[PDB]
Amino acid sequence: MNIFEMLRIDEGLRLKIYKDTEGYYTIGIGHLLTKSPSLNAAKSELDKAIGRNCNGVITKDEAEKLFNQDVDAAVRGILRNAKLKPVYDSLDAVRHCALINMVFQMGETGVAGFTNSLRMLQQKRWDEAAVNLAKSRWYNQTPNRAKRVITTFRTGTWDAYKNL
Ligand SMILES: [Cl-]
Ligand SMILES: [Cl-]
Ligand SMILES: [K+]
Ligand code: NA
Repeated sequence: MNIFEMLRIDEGLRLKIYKDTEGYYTIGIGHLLTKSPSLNAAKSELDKAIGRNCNGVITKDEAEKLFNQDVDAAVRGILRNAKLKPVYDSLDAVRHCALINMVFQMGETGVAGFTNSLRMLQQKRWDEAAVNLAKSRWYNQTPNRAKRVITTFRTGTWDAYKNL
């Protein structure tokens, strides 16, 4: 397991524009295109991202290219965020992946709003952090995925993903 395998499980792979769990146009391996309700706006974003006129459809290689960009950018962003970098630096490489997963799903601002959970993680109060992470819109709206991420933070193992 690694971050790519983890997020591939959590996000799936679809080569045609689809709506994510929030109803937003997405493609590939959880590549959010736009929050606009306009399919045409989403198609435009897609073409801009790929560099060709895609008409809503991409190849696996193109999906993987966007996915690597999105992970790379998630990590670079964590490291530039004063609210996230200290907790990230305090963690082991498996728990890094849990934090990158959250940022991938909800964006930096959203994760930086988990102030109390992040403190408990920094403190290595793992069971307490796990309880606190679950007190969230995130856990209510995507409980199975949140449980996997939270187990990863709680245990520092891949137990929630090894078997999928
Ligand atoms: Cl709640
Ligand atoms: Cl879920
Ligand atoms: K295709
Ligand atoms: Na998805």
